[PDB]
Amino acid sequence: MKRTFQPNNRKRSKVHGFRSRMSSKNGRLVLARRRRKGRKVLSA
Amino acid sequence: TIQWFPGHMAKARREVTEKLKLIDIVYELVDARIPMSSRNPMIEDILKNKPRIMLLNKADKADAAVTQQWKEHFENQGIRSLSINSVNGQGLNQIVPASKEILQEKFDRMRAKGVKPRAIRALIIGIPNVGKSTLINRLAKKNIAKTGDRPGITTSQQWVKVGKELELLDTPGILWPKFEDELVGLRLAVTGAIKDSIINLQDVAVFGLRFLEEHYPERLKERYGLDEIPEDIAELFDAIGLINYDKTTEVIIRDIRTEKFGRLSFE
Amino acid sequence: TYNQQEFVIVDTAGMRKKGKVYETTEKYSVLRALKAIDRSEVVAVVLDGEEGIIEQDKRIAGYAHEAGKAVVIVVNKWDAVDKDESTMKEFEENIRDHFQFLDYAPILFMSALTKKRIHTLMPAIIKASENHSLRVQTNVLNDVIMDAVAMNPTPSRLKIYYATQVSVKPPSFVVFVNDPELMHFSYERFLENRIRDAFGFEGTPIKIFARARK
Amino acid sequence: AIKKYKPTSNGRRGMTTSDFAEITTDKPEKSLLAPLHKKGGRNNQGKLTVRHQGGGHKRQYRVIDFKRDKDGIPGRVATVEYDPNRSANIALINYADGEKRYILAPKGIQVGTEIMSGPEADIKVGNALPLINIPVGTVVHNIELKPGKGGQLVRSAGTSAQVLGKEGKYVLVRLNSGEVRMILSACRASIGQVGNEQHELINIGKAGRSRWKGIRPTVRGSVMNGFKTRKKKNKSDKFIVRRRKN
RNA sequence: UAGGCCCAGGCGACUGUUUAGCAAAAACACAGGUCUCUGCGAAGCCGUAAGGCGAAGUAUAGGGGCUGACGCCU
RNA sequence: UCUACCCAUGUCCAGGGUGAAGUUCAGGUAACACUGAAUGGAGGCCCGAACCCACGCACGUUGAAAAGUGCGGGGAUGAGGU
Ligand SMILES: Nc1nc2c(ncn2[C@@H]2O[C@H](COP(=O)(O)OP(=O)(O)NP(=O)(O)O)[C@@H](O)[C@H]2O)c(=O)[nH]1
Repeated sequence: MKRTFQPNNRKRSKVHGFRSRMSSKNGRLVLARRRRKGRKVLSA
Repeated sequence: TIQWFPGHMAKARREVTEKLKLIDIVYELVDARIPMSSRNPMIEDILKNKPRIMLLNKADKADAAVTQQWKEHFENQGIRSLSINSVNGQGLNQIVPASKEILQEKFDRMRAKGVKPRAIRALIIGIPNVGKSTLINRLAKKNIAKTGDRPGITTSQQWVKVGKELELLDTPGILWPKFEDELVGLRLAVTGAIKDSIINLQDVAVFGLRFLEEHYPERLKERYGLDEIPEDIAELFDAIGLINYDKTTEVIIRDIRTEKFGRLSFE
Repeated sequence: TYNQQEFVIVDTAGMRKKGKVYETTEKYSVLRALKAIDRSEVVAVVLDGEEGIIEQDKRIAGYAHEAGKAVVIVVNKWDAVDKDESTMKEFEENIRDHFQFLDYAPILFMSALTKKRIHTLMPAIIKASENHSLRVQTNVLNDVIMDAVAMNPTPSRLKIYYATQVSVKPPSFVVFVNDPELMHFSYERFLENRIRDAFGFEGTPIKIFARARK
Repeated sequence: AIKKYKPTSNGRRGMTTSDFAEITTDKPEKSLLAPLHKKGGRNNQGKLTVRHQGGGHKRQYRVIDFKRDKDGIPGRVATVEYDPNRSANIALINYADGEKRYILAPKGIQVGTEIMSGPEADIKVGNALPLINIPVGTVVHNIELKPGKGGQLVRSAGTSAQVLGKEGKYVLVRLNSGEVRMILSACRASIGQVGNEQHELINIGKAGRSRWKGIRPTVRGSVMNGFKTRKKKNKSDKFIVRRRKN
């Protein structure tokens, strides 16, 4: 049976990428929160 | 011989007895081709102190003269009788007035007692494979009951409210637990009303052939593309063809119930 | 006096919605109008024929029904809308669809401006006068009860033991049962229809009370 | 006219098809073509607004000419072709000037006929004239509403209108649906009744043919567990003479 | 490695679609029939609005209901 | 990125059957519609592999597997699968 995760590099960058986050306001808020916590990796 | 008597037949008697009080009038369906043998003394013993009318359904398949004579015999016997065709309403219009005339005594007594007239409660009873449900469907114009071309279709009694005028009770067919006269059993098996997988079809075919030879020799002569009246049965059986040695018995009984022959009656 | 019979007639200045009646104590008259119903025993509800059935009309008819008084639904001003065949049934059927809670009330049509069929109002009134005050025999009433429950043996199981009448107006009836909790509003309404069909009981509400095994 | 298939299968019982007896070519003209993609009843937000739509064979738009306005320059009908977008057939015209166009095909057009549109054009099938010039009693189609636009009314398959009166600065016309209304007298219209008149007798005959045409199944609202809607102060009500009470 | 066959009754005209993971059916859809609204910035819908679908289509054409092949009764 | 529906572009379906329209000769005729003969290759047509489903039975149920396996079964040029 097909499991729910079928990896693909293009869609991952198009949806959870840095520029997609920076395009809208809520993505910028997400980036700000992740910077505040101090996570080593942010966006995707 | 013929013994068919399942448990739902036994339960039907008890249910009818337990719901006897509500009944106002009874319709007793009787086949026209065999008016005397189709009566059920077992259910008649339970049924007393109740007015009733004899109905002759499937009247298109029987000879008119013998049916009318039997109608006279029932009439002067001391009971009302009528001839009806269920599939196409022939005498269905003249039963509501008869019921009204019969029950008028209690109706006027109740009216003078100080209540509004109410609906007539009727119970339909008879042997299986007779128009016990087709008649109800025609009367109600609704096609509410289940009908089939084999005995034993319905299994439980049911109330049907035809307008504000009639309350009909239906009932599965009932047969007496043990037969006594083999000729009556043979006639019943010929007309249907039996599962046909419990009986011997060869004897039924023999009875049919001998009755035909005795009564309608011309109809036996025309038959189906053959003209002979020998002493045995194997002459007619092998008309149109290893061929079925005696399975053609079914053929003999197949057409007759569908009136491939002309109208006839056994009385 | 009408047909060698005396009568009393009262007007009530109309009734409007409770929410928008925030007047300067001029709505104090509505209390007077409500009082007349208590002293009256036949209620005539009037609807306009030019206008359709308004929601407030159903509410007003509720007060009369809850007071246990005979009701005769009346419509006026047919001179406005068309008088034709099957225009009789357009509002005759529509009223039944909307005014379900009262079905015993007879329906009368008359226009006061042109004085059409005005004299037919009283024939309705006198008939309704009797039914609001009527008693049925105790023997007969009981005999009808178990006929209804026999054809509908779906009341553990609720048991019916007795039935009789208490009041003349409106006709109250009490049935002795093993427990009145088993009584269902669907079944209670069922008993009323059979009683309303056994006899006339036209143009008057009916109330049924239930008593325990005692 | 109408062809009936023989019942060689359960799905062909009663299916009927057209005859295509008025088609002279099978290839369109590259010049008068344009792309046309399919929408599924969605809109600029992507949400569904119209149900029972979507799917079907691909199509290409043909640029019809509902405005005419090419006065003088007599044209000759070159071919009559089938169009998938509408319910009628179209006709290609090689104008003597040189430019080719597409028009709706009125009933009775033969190849080689000479057509002409303008105030001086005569009364015959295929011509286009202002409503002022055409006389009473004629049957016209491709009615215009306001001068300068193109053929708003009565241009489906086998539909026609009629001219009744010539009241000043207007014209009384009766439409296909028994409507009677006035139209500005400076508008244009084309003579004749639209062809392919037997289009309404075609039996689809199968569940998949409607799928080909682009219609999706419809579910009854019961298992989904006479009020006039025309505006009551709408403009152009002063122009409606006789209502569509049918 | 390759079709078991023959009779009699219901139900649904047929091919298809459904409760991923208990119910594949007589349930849904379907071709046909019928009622109702709509004269074009149409009627209906999505959006606070701008802006769109219907459609670049015009009553033999589009929305919304009810039934459900085709032969003999309504 | 699983599943529901839609949009734009690609791609897949071993073999074998039945024989519609149309066309030609032609009893028939004055010629038909109807005989037959030849040609023709239509179908939400038939049997059946790849592919897609999931009707019956058995096993497994701290399983090889948090929906599988084995033997039978349905569709298989289309309202198809991907
Ligand atoms: N020719 C003819 N056939 C009739 C007549 N009445 C009933 N039938 C046939 O009888 C069959 C239905 O009989 P039915 O009334 O259901 O018999 P039943 O007594 O109800 N059997 P059960 O009680 O077990 O349901 C059908 O085949 C119907 O055609 C009639 O008057 N004439």
